[PDB]
Amino acid sequence: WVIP
Amino acid sequence: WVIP
Amino acid sequence: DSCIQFTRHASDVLLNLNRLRSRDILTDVVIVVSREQFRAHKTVLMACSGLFYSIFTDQLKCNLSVINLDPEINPEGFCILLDFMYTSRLNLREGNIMAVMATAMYLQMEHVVDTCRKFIKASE
Amino acid sequence: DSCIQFTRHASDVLLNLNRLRSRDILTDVVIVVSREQFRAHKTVLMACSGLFYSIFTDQLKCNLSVINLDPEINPEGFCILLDFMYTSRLNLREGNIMAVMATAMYLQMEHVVDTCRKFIKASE
Ligand SMILES: O=C1Cc2cc(Nc3ncncc3Cl)ccc2N1
Ligand SMILES: O=C1Cc2cc(Nc3ncncc3Cl)ccc2N1
Ligand SMILES: [Cl-]
Ligand SMILES: [Cl-]
Repeated sequence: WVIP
Repeated sequence: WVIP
Repeated sequence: DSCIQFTRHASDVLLNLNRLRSRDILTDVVIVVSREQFRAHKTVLMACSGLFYSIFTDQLKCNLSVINLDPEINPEGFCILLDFMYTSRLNLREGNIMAVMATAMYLQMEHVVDTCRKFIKASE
Repeated sequence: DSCIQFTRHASDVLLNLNRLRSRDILTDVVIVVSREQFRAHKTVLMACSGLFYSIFTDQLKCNLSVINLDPEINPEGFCILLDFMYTSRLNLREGNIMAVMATAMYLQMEHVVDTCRKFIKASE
C-alpha cells in the first residue's frame, strides 16, 4: 500500500 | 514497454 | 517466453472498466445492501472478492441479476470497497475503518483486511 | 482525496480475468477470425480495443454473442493480441510483427501499433  |  | 510488456496496461484496463461502470455500460448485476443498490460487472467483482468468485462460479447463482448481501453489511463500507475494486484506491478513514474491515472480511478481500488490521493496530 | 492505493491491485485483477478466460468462466462472446474461434469477455475486449469499444456500445451489436472479424485478419495475430489484452505481455517476433501490427491497427490498440512501428524502424 502507498500514498498515490 | 519493458523486458518483464 | 521472449514477450515485451506494457507497464501501464493493467492500470489502463481497470480505468476503462471503471469508465464503463460510471456510464452503466455492460453492467450485468445489481448488488443490494440494506436497500442500497450498486450496479457492477460480475467479472470484476469475481476478480476482487473471494465471496463473489464463489457466488458467480455456482451453477445456479451465476445466472442471477440481483444479489442480496447479509443485512449486517453497511452500504457505505460496500461502496468504498466497490470503488477500490475498480480503482485500486481505498478511502480508509477513522470514521469508516470498522465498517470497511467487516465488509472486506465478508467479501474475502485479504489485502484490504490486512491494511485495516495494521491501521487499527497503529491507533491502539 | 486521502485514499491509500494497493500497487499490485490492477495486475491482480487482470491475472484473475485471464484465469476466468482460461477456465471459460463468464465469457460472453465468441470472436471469429478466418474460421478460428476465440472466447472472451466483452468488457475486457472493450477496455483494450477501440474497435470492440465501438462494437459493444452499439445498441444492436452489444447483444450479439458472435462477432466476425474482417477476413484479412490473421488468427495468429489476433491470438497474440488477445493474450496481450489479458496479460500485458506481447509475443512480438520477426515472423509475426507484420500480422500483429495490421491486427492492432484494425482493433485500434494504439500502444501496440506504436511498439510495432518502432521495432520495424529499428530493423530497416
Ligand atoms: O482476497 C481475495 C481476492 C480474491 C479473488 C478471487 N478471484 C479469482 N481467483 C482465482 N481465479 C479467478 C478469480 Cl476471478 C478469489 C479469491 C480471492 N480472495
Ligand atoms: O488504443 C485504444 C485502446 C482503447 C480502449 C477503449 N476503451 C474505452 N475507452 C473509454 N472508456 C471506456 C472504454 Cl472500455 C477505447 C479506445 C481505445 N483505443
Ligand atoms: Cl484485496
Ligand atoms: Cl494497446
